Amino acid sequence: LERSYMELIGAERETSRRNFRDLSLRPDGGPKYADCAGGYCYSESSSLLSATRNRFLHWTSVEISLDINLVNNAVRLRILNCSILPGGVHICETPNNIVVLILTNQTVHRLILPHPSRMYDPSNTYVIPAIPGRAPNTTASTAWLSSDGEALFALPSISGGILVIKMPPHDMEGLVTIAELKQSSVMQRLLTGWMPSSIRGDQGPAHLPVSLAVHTLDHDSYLFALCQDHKLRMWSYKDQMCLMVADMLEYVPVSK
Amino acid sequence: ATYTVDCEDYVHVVEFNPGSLLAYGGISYVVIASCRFQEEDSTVEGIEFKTLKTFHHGERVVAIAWSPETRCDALLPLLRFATAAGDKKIRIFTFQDKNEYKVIEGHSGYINDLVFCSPEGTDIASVGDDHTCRIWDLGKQIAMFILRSPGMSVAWHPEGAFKLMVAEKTGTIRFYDLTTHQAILSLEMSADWCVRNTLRIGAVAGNDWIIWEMQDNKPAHADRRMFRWSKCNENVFATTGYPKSQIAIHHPQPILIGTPVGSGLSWHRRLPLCVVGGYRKLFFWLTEM
Amino acid sequence: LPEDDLAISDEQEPQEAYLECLFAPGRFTIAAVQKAIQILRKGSGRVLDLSWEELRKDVTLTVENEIQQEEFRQINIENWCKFYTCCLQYQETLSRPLALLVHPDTNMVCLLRKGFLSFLAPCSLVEHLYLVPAEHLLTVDESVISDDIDAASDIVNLIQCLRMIADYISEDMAYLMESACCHLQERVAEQILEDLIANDIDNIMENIQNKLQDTRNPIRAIGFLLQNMDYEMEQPQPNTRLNLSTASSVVCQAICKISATRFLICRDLLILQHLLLRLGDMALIGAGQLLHSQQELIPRAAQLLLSYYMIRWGSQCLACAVPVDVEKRRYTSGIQTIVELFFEDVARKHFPHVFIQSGASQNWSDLIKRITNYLLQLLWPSNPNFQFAECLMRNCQYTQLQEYVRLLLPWCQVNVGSCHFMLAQCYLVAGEGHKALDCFSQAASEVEREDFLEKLIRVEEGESVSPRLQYYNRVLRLLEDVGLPELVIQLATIAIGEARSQAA
Repeated sequence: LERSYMELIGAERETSRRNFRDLSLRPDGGPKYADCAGGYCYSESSSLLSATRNRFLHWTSVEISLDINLVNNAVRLRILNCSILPGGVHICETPNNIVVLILTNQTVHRLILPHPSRMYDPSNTYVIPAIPGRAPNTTASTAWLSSDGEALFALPSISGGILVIKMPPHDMEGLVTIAELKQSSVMQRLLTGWMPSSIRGDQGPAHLPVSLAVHTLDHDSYLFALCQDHKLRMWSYKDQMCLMVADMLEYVPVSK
Repeated sequence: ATYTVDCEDYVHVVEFNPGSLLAYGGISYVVIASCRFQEEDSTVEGIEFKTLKTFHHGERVVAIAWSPETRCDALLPLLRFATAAGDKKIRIFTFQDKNEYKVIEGHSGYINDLVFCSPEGTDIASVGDDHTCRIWDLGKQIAMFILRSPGMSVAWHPEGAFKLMVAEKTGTIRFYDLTTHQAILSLEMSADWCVRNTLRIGAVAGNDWIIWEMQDNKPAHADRRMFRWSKCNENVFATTGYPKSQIAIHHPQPILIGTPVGSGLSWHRRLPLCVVGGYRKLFFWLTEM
Repeated sequence: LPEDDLAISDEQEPQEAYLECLFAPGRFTIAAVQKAIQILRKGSGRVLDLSWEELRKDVTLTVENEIQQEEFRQINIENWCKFYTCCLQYQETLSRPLALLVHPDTNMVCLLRKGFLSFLAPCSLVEHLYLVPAEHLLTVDESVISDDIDAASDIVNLIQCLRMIADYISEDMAYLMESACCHLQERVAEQILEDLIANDIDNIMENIQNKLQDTRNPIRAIGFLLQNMDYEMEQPQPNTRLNLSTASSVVCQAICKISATRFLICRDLLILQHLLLRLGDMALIGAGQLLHSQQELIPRAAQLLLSYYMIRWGSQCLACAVPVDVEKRRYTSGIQTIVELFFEDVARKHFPHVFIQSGASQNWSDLIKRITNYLLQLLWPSNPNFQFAECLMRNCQYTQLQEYVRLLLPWCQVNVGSCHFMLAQCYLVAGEGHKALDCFSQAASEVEREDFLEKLIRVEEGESVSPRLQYYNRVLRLLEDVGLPELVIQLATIAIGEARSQAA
């Protein structure tokens, strides 16, 4: 036997007792009303006690945030020199506000959302020296805080690599610094394979991050990652080193 | 052009069809006026009202209909009315006697409308906010029928006394045959009949209006107040703005008349005039075409 | 399954029916309808600055303008069908899922689609019975008794008998039954069968009679199922009436799905009882009762008429609500439909302590179970429509109150002077001053101490001063306040004739 779930559907259209709130960052069919990649965000009140009860935002990528919470309205943003890449939106919480990290096709935008009044300095525009030479892929923000913010970016082509951006919002109106992370996997447990093949400028290496996820237990700051050669990797944010690896069973997880 | 008379008390206006006389519902009761064709200037088709007399009841008349039983002798008018009173009573007046229908048997809500018809006997139909339609047969027999929602209007099939129409506030129009099975047909301010009942109208307060030539049951045509039927012409249709005084004649959109507030209005027995009651005045308007 | 047809006239003409069937499907967004309007016209972003009702009018007017009695009806139906298909086609691009996120503040999994948001719910008993098949209903392993009659196999046989008789009715036939069932509130079962059932049933009537006769005690069985379907120990009570505390929009859509499935099942029960009552069979007539003390299908039928009434009321409440041109229940002013407004009046959350249920084990799901309750658990409390309609009236929702006026008069046991006093106020607000008087004259408010209705306060302020002539004194003042000066005076005279209070 098996039980059936049922779903409840709500249309992402304007609330018939509210309206919108529009923003442009900087000088500007199926596209118009059908998203390419959205996500939800939850700024939980165990970490973010100042948001009591925490706001549940919906983000759809022209970039629409709807409060799907037990609270209020929506906001929208227009993004110069389109579009927001799939997975290019990331969210984490400051002790008094919610921050959106957005990549377009090769610009980094840092948007603080004034959620107490938008549903009832907001944007800083950054160009990152890694981006002119390498394509962006996935992002994970380690932290977004009131006066700071730190984020992890993976690149797929012409070669794989992992970038840390560190931002000071309130120092000199948003200067930025880089840290290059070598993915320094000295050993791996279990199986073992290594084959780094290169020919054309269009290539992906073995150590390309396929997927990654951030983690916070008390003072333990860690990032988990999966490589193209199927390595499960444990990256310490603090030391910027790979503390542990395991090599998986081989199979083909490319578009074959 | 028009003929105008001031009036002390005013409510509903009916014209005598079941013959050149007019009844003004009022707070005290009903004033009877006479339509006189004469004009002393020898210009004809100028029509005056003579206020013959005020009938007294002591209660407000909301709705009134004449009976065919009315006659005129050598000066004395023998007149019979089916009336609606403020205390939710339907009465039959002869000032010799007054029939009362009230009590448990009567309506316990506002009575929106009443109509009279002639079989081998006489029938009074009435509809109320109590959610009932009642038939009164003239030995006294009564019937009480449930409506789905409050009955705003009721009218008997012209040339066919057994069938009637009820308009419920919800918008259901029902076709009732008292003699046969009660709910013969249904359709989804007032509804009324037209012609020899060859047509059915249905009028809403948002001003949408349906025309049925009683294929499927779908309305043949529809346009855009409360409908008041031209007695002779099926296609000529009258509407008004109660709260101004814009009166529209529809069959394009003509606005023929603009008077103050308009209480109630009706067509002359042969169609040439419209009688209009305003707050302070009663009026004959001639319309041609 | 969605079905569509012509209309004789009960659920109006096709234009109105297609307009509701286009605005109401849960596979609908505004942007897809607006894009479809562009195909039958031109335009683009200018349709965004239109009100929802103006958008309904532009769609309806656009379809009517193109079409130039039977061919006119057929061509008009086809244009609406083409428009419905085009709206759905643009919309199904949105049905693509993009991601799935769990939220720990809520007990919610959230599905992200390309322009629709979804959440997962467990199915109710009503949803499980509505969907096919009969075998899958019987495959549910018996936990409250053994593999046996009280499980119940005999009950599950009866609910599928109900559903088969209901599957016979067309949409035209179903609409005439709706017109009848609210009006129905005489010896109704005999007449209701003759017009509605007898014409539209084959001689499957013999097959229905035989199967009902074979089953032992079928009245007890389907009465116990009704109790399980209107089932929303101490633990059960705790899991029942959950604790009194976007959320509205979400459960409005759930209450519509649950109301529609129940609305069929409550009708289906009535249809089978109507079918049983006009059978010339002694054995089946005897199976429709406990003999002495006598309890027939007549007591059961009354509860079904009441459940149908409350559910059909809630189904109507989906469509409408008019705006003007945080503690104080701020949703009330800002809601977009009456079912959402009805939802929010019933607000719940499991986590807060309940003053009147201190032993309860500690909002979306909780609130559904409680809205479903208030329709189903009746005792001493006031009529549900009357309480909700008063809340609407208090928030100045006169058109919505006017729409539901007919429902304030229903079955005689549920009809009270407070309901009639509300009819009278609604008629005053909507300018129907004559009908307002008729209701005020027939019904008396001699309910001086009823804390529940904010509407009674104006009567009660004088009842604290004075005694029963105060009803006419109140209505006298109310009609002064709306400027109806013939009717005011009569009540002042009634108030003296019914009679420090004299001086006042």
